[PDB]
Amino acid sequence: RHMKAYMFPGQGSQAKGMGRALFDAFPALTARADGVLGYSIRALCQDDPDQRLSQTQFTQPALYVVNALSYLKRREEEAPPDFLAGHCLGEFSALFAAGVFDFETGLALVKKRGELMGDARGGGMAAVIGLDEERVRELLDQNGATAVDIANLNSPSQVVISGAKDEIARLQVPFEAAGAKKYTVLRVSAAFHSRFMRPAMVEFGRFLEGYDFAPPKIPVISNVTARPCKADGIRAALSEQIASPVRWCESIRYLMGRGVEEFVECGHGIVLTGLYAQIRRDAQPLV
Ligand SMILES: *CC(=O)NCCNC(=O)CCNC(=O)[C@H](O)C(C)(C)COP(*)(=O)O
Repeated sequence: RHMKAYMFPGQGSQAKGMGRALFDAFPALTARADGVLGYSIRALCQDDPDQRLSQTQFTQPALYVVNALSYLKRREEEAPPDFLAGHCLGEFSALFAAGVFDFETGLALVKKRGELMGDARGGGMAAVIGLDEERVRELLDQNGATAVDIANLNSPSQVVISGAKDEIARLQVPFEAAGAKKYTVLRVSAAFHSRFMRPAMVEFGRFLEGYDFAPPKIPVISNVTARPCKADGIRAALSEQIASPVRWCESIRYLMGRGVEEFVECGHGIVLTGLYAQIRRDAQPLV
């Protein structure tokens, strides 16, 4: 028994085949998911018909389901974590785990979230390796890209930028020329976690008015503030998260400052495990 945090992945971590043993182990919750969604979560995750997993309207419920079942499996065999943190979409899984809403309610929110984000066009995003936050901001401004945002601050050397599709394409060469060790235009049609998501944020906040949320029973480290979610204004903060940078790196350093000894990724893949290792390594001098 150690102080621990669970970390839940978001968009970009999904894969064809995710969740297989989990669906078999949780037939009853799989059925309830299928009832909220109106289609088979298992078929979506295991057969990826029409590569729907890459389409945000479907990606989001897919991640929610596999994350939530990964959580409940884990909870069969161990005590609950001391802290919770969800990366991007995964913030919904942390809130579920914290009892802010129940399984199916959260699934309903994510379904709506995915439909709203699915209507966004004209946007793009790129992952950049090798440049810190400050250097990224200065290169954006120096290239005239004032309407491009830093969407994810993932680790000391990994950020994700987010803005108009043509602008993200055209920034590649200049970032490469200025030292970006890698620059990859992502297969998204929206500028997620940028100010351009304001329309989605406002509509989402309106949609959330019809829901009631409980204060978290276990602290959830917000993507927006890098600090525990407050016991209220949770609806406001979840809507804001859509259009705000994801302060992941700082969230993780916070949890380490708070005494966390063990960091466990719940959900498909090793995206957050790898980021955690980068963050921890950067704080630890080599021998
Ligand atoms: C969290 C968020 O805003 N999600 C939607 C945007 N992100 C993606 O679509 C995934 C972009 N890819 C990455 O940031 C990196 O490739 C990973 C997944 C962090 C893995 O590291 P790598 O390939 O070095």
